[PDB]
Amino acid sequence: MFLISWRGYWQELIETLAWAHERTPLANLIRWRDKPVALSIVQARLVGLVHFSVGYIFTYAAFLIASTSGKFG
Amino acid sequence: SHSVKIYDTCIGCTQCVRACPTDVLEMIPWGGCKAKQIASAPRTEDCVGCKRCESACPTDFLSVRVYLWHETTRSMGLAY
Amino acid sequence: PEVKILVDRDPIKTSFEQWAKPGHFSRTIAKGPDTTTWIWNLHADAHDFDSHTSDLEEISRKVFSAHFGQLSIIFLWLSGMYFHGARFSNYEAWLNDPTHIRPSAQVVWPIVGQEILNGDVGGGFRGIQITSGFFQIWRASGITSELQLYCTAIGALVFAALMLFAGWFHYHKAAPKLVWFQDVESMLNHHLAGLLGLGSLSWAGHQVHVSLPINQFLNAGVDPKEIPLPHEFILNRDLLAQLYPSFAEGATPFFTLNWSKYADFLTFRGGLDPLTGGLWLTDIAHHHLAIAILFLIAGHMYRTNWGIGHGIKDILEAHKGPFTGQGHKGLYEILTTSWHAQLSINLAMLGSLTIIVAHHMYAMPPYPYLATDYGTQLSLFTHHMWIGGFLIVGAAAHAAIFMVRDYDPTTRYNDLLDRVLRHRDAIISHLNWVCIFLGFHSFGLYIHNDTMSALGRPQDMFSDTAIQLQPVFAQWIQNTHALAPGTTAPGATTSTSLTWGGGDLVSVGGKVALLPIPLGTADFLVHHIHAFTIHVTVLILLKGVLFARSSRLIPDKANLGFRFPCDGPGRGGTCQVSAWDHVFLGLFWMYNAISVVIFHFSWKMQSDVWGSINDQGVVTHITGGNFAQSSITINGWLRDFLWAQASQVIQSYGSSLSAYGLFFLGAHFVWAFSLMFLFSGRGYWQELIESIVWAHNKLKVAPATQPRALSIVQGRAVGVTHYLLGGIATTWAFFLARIIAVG
Amino acid sequence: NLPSLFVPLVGLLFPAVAMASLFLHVEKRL
Amino acid sequence: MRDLKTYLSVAPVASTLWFAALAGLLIEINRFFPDALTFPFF
Amino acid sequence: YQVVQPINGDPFIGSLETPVTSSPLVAWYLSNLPGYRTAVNPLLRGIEVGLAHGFLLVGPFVKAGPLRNTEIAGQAGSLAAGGLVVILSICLTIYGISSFNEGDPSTAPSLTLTGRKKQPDQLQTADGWAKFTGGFFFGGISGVIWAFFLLYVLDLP
Amino acid sequence: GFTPPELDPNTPSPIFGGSTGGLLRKAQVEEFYVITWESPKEQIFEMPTGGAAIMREGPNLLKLARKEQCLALGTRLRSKYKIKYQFYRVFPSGEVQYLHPKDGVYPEKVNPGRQGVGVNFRSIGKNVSPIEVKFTGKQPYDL
Amino acid sequence: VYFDLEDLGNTTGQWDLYGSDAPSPYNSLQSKFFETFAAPFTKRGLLLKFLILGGGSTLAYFSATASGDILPIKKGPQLPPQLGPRLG
Ligand code: CLA
Ligand code: CLA
Ligand code: CLA
Ligand code: CLA
Ligand code: CLA
Ligand code: CLA
Ligand SMILES: CC1=C(C/C=C(\C)CCC[C@H](C)CCC[C@H](C)CCCC(C)C)C(=O)c2ccccc2C1=O
Ligand SMILES: CC1=C(C/C=C(\C)CCC[C@H](C)CCC[C@H](C)CCCC(C)C)C(=O)c2ccccc2C1=O
Repeated sequence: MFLISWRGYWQELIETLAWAHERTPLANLIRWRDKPVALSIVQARLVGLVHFSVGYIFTYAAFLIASTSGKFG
Repeated sequence: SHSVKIYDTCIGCTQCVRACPTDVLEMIPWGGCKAKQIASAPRTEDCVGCKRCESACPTDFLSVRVYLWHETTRSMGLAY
Repeated sequence: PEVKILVDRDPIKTSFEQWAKPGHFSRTIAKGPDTTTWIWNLHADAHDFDSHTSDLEEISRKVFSAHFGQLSIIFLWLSGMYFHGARFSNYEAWLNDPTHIRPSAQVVWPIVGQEILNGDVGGGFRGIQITSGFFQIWRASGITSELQLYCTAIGALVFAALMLFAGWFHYHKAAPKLVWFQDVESMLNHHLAGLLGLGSLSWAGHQVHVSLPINQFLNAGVDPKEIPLPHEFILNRDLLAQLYPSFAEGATPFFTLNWSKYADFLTFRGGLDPLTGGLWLTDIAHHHLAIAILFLIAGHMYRTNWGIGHGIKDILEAHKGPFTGQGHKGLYEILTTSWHAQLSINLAMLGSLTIIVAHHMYAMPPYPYLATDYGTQLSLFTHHMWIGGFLIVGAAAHAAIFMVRDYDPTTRYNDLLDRVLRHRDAIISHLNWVCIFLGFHSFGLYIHNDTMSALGRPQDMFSDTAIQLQPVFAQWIQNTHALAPGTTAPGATTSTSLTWGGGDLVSVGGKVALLPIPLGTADFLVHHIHAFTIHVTVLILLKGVLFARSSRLIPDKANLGFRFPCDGPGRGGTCQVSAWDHVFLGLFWMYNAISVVIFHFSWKMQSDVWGSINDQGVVTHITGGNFAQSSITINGWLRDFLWAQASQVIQSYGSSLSAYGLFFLGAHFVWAFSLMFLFSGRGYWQELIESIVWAHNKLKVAPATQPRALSIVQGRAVGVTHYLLGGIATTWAFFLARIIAVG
Repeated sequence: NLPSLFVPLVGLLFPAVAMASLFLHVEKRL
Repeated sequence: MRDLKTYLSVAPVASTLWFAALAGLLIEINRFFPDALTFPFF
Repeated sequence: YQVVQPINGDPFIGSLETPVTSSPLVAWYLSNLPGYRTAVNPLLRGIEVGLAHGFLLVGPFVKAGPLRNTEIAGQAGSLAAGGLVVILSICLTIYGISSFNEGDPSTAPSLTLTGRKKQPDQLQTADGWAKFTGGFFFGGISGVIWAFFLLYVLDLP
Repeated sequence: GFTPPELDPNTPSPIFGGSTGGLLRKAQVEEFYVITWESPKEQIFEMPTGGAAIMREGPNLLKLARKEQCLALGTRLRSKYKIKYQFYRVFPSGEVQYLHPKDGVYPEKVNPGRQGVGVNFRSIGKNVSPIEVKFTGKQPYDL
Repeated sequence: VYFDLEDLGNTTGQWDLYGSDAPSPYNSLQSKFFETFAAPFTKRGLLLKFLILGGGSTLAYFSATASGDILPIKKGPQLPPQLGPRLG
């Protein structure tokens, strides 16, 4: 996701969501202290690389240990 | 706010100002080129950092530069 | 206002002069390349006619002739299929023994070792098994000899020549006037009554005179060479009368309204013929007749030159209400002006149609010996799903191109469109919410089941044996269909489809054709997955259309065009704001949705439908009814579907199916190859190319057409194209090896 | 016995306290 | 005529002709000298 | 005649008026919910909100929980609803601590839809928010207790 | 010498049914913008936010959420129609700040009362290396 | 008028759309009941401490005193321990 989708898509989407929150009764009693925005360009490269890497390592670790230890040999 | 600078390689074709979607740039008088005008960035607090001006510059290398810097409501283009 | 034939003579001169000027259509591209980017633009803009010229008449003429080119190619392709059926097929041997012989219409040359792909398909024939379905069509059409296939291939080739000729003729000689194209009432009247009506009627004719009798002799075990020729049934009516006695009347019951006497060969039985496993040909001929009448009637709705009938503009304008303002006022002007608008609606409806076809052909197998040929059925369903999904994403793309290019409220205004644009934020925000809710309450249930099953708590899962989520509504529906014949359809002998009605399992050659399809918690969860994926695709595409003009982030977005990479790193970063990039993003989700759909089809059909049947009637399904207990968990999809059913394609080496193993691995390769383009960006590549260019100038071998990295947009397009090709072809090889081996 | 004390301590109480506290520090205005 | 030879000189067409010839050649060579992991003539 | 109009007549404030938004039934009902009682002490509105919600939360925890099929403790699964009242009350508390300082006035609107000056809701004050949080906690624990007190003669216990 | 025209309230606004694209809480507590223009007639124009509105004959006033929306609409008014526009920033205190055209002359036309800002009198390649401004607050382009 | 540099709350739509502004429908004695009983919880810092420490110790209590008839993790294994692939 973070590697293929880029920012502007999410920024416009979040604008529609800000409109939604301000125009919803009971919920607009609650206000955000920090303006919700889409992640930065570089930030998305980092976040997506981190998911890619965590999934990489954890997948291969599960297969390695299960396939060896399951046989122990 | 983003920093925006002009360099004396500017030939005063006015295209950076024409391209700017927030009116950051102006043409001021100058004696260094034939067009007798050079660009200027007196309103960078409205600069959103889209670099349309840089896309518009014919000078090699560029004579406008947008150095994306500290973000603000205006620089993030927020209507909320 | 008097509809008439309108053309102009010799608008464009037939010459090779512009064949030799690449990019002649574009004033910029025609100047030739200064950089390699030129070469790509020449191909990306070739069919973008309304970018070449602003004259609607020229654009319409290009569109028309181009359609002729397409039809020429289609006729050449059909000529190929029939010719290969006559010259390189085992279709006669199969025609004798359909439940055993495998259909094969392609033979490979023995050059490099590839002759192994000519496998044993039966009938003393070595070749590649075909999953298109042409054998069941040709049998359903009464075709017996290879000679008839030859004649059809020759006719198809002739029509390819005629269509091509008409394209050249109506672009270069007699090119219709713009008013001719805009005569919408005439066009709809002729496509409803003339094309669809007379086509369906003609086909009903062939079926009652050729298909029905020849299929009677085939079903009665007669040898195909001994079957009378199709025209002998037209000449001596005693052949038909022996088969179908009603033909002794001489169509007098038709004029005397004694039509019930034709209940012999025109029937409403429904269900399946238990010998062939396909729909009753009597029901099908009767069907084409009824359809013919309906369309022939529908083709008189619109007024042309004789005052009777409807103007479509009148109908539109009358339809408005307290919520929608003046709505529909202006749509006749838009739909007779914008090609992209028409292409948008037609892509939407044609793709949706293709998907409906995909369902109806499996649940009501229309050709003989089609249901039991699982390779052909899986191939057909999967194929038409892909066509449909692609076409729909196209509909989004051209709705967006309309919004950017042809939308103008100061000239061609519409109230409905303006109001939609006036609450686009509400629409997209609500669609967003529904997508999140559906994600959680469809896929999150799977994650719930995986976590409970891993923790040793299968009673805490969502299952038919734990926490049941029964599709009560769908179950009630298929029950109502099961009860329909004799009650709410007294003319219907059996159920509308064997998926509804209990019992009446149909088996051919020991293999099942259709039986009642069960529905349970597994089917519930999967169906909400389909809802979810469709809603997210709609979100991306509709959001692309409604904010193509402008948004709070970019007020002047329409001035940047339909297809542009971004408006720069500012405003936080604006990559992929273009409607094009919304089509790009929506293609991935169409791939996701359709992938899960066809996996659901294969899994469910092999688990609960297809299989072999005993002489005493014990059915063994290809997989052990493991859909209900194994699909309710992601691990079950990984293990009991992917890992299990991929054994054929990874074991295909050394057999005639090894090509599917090679395509399995190669499609994996191009899919992973796409990730290079999708994860990177052209600045890196252009810098690297700077070093490579240095190396070439060192040896005096730098080219004049300066090498450039792909554009940002082209990077995306290449990326999504290889992603889609790799994934789809991977599932292709997987499916075909699997179902050809175990089916 | 001790895991029944420290597993909820560092898996529930500690994350709640740390998230609330960091939330306050992060939303503060001087 | 001159324009048609020009069109036939364009990059994709010259490429199909060139590689089609090359393919026929390599196919026929593998037809008269099939398999072959080595240059056997030494 | 048209059903949709701009919000409060101003067509450049980003919203619309529909039967969903501005309707006598809707306007009355929303106006009669505790959150929208701007002149009432926020503590009482918090009492009502907590009573309703705390009462509601008991159902799903008990019927869907892990001890649901052990009726001996499944009924007592209401402790979980109590804990969620605790967590939500923490969220409220830190929301107010983060949002409102000691001496700041209300951030609620001080105008009505018709333009007349209004007195702003004290809910949007540090003290008013603290009172609404205490009321939501009290009413929430109390509502959980009240729902748990009824185990009897209900088609879904 | 140029005197900015003061923002005149009671100036009419275009005919428009309302949209979800308009102002939000940002306009109440932070800032919003106002663009005024003179129209020769009643025209239909595309709103930078919603769909279509009717420009009124005479003075038009239009409150928008961002400066870029004012400049976009004004660009179009000057292009499609031939209309002079001005726009201002408006703070929640009621204070108004005239923004554009700053001189009464459009900024792409050189006007002599204009002072240089951010102008560096050197080629861009003569900027120093980061190491030469390290630990100083400066950036090599600030010189 | 919809634009007034004097009143921007009206100009920028800063209204209470559904705020009632009516007086209390809650009768007293009920009000004084909840006002005197929920009063200790109306100090936000104190309430935060009471919730973190109260809920934390509550959690520690139900976790330390849990029974194997509720949690399989306290009940422990009830089967003879199996044997590893090659090892114990
Ligand atoms: C038979 C001779 C002939 C001649 C000499 C011309 C000459 C011309 N045509 Mg015409 N035309 C013809 C036949 C011909 N046409 C036919 C048969 C059709 C019906 C399709 C048309 C319809 C037509 C249209 C709609 C247009 C022209 C245009 C033009 C002019 C532009 C130059 C050009 O077309 O380059 C083109 C060179 C090509 C090689 C085109 C090849 C396209 C083929 C059909 C695609 C084949 C599909 C392929 C198999 C896909 C598989 C790919 C796979 C291997 C990967 C040019 C003077 C254009 C024009 O007016 O210019 C402004 C214009 O828009 N023609
Ligand atoms: C720093 C390495 C380390 C790691 C990764 C773990 C990991 C784990 N411990 Mg252990 N522990 C450690 C050190 C560590 N421990 C030390 C030095 C002591 C004191 C001798 C303990 C004493 C301890 C007890 C009594 C128990 C655990 C338990 C556990 C398990 C459950 C987590 C828990 O209850 O919180 C951990 C509890 C602690 C008291 C750890 C804090 C001890 C020192 C002071 C760490 C410093 C913490 C500091 C405030 C924050 C620094 C952040 C980080 C770098 C440590 C878990 C797998 C529980 C268990 O076995 O469940 C089955 C359990 O009952 N730990
Ligand atoms: C890593 C720490 C951690 C710990 C210690 C627990 C502990 C527990 N979880 Mg949780 N969980 C965690 C992480 C954790 N979880 C995370 C990260 C997720 C997100 C994926 C979940 C999502 C999850 C779900 C969906 C569920 C659980 C459930 C449970 C309970 C199942 C055992 C049981 O039936 O007990 C006894 C069962 C009871 C109902 C007793 C209630 C316990 C009382 C109310 C404790 C009082 C709480 C305290 C006052 C407030 C806590 C906050 C505090 C810091 C102030 C158990 C006490 C189940 C559950 O709670 O049932 C509703 C269940 O439904 N967990
Ligand atoms: C009963 C009269 C009739 C019939 C049968 C058709 C049939 C067709 N039209 Mg046409 N059309 C008609 C009248 C008719 N049209 C009228 C009155 C108008 C408005 C003036 C249009 C304007 C129109 C446009 C703008 C287009 C079509 C297109 C198509 C094709 C759509 C694709 C398809 O279904 O392929 C199925 C294929 C077949 C059924 C094979 C049979 C086709 C035969 C050879 C043609 C028979 C009808 C033909 C008009 C007879 C005239 C020939 C004579 C003048 C020499 C299709 C063959 C598209 C097209 O041109 O594609 C190239 C398209 O772009 N039609
Ligand atoms: C009958 C349906 C139809 C019609 C007539 C059109 C017509 C048009 N489209 Mg549309 N579109 C459609 C369906 C259709 N499209 C579908 C189904 C999709 C979903 C993918 C789209 C999505 C879409 C987008 C996103 C865009 C268009 C664009 C265009 C315009 C430019 C066409 C062009 O010159 O490209 C030239 C054609 C090519 C360069 C061919 C590319 C080769 C493809 C990518 C690979 C095919 C792989 C092959 C089948 C398998 C492997 C074989 C290989 C190994 C040899 C044109 C008017 C473009 C535009 O700018 O609009 C103005 C544009 O951006 N369309
Ligand atoms: C497996 C990879 C993956 C995942 C998980 C997602 C997830 C999502 N995508 Mg994405 N996407 C992907 C791949 C993926 N995408 C890729 C490769 C692309 C490039 C083409 C995109 C491009 C894309 C677009 C363009 C869009 C999305 C959208 C969405 C959201 C749909 C709404 C939804 O379902 O909400 C629910 C969330 C889920 C179903 C995820 C799983 C939830 C888990 C099971 C719940 C666990 C909660 C638990 C308590 C965690 C707490 C633990 C604690 C320690 C914190 C969703 C969150 C759409 C959107 O914005 O939303 C409307 C949108 O428009 N995606
Ligand atoms: C999904 C997506 C978003 C939307 C995602 C957003 C806005 C992030 C939302 C995060 C929510 C708040 C949950 C995050 C939960 C984290 C797992 C918790 C981490 C927090 C601490 C541990 C640091 C982008 O903004 C974006 C921008 C540029 C390129 C691609 C993308 C992109 O793909
Ligand atoms: C790899 C990659 C490239 C480099 C890829 C390029 C430049 C593709 C072009 C390579 C082909 C092979 C050049 C064509 C050469 C001619 C066809 C001549 C060939 C000579 C004969 C063999 C025909 C990008 O330019 C790029 C741009 C934006 C995002 C991602 C990427 C990206 O991932």
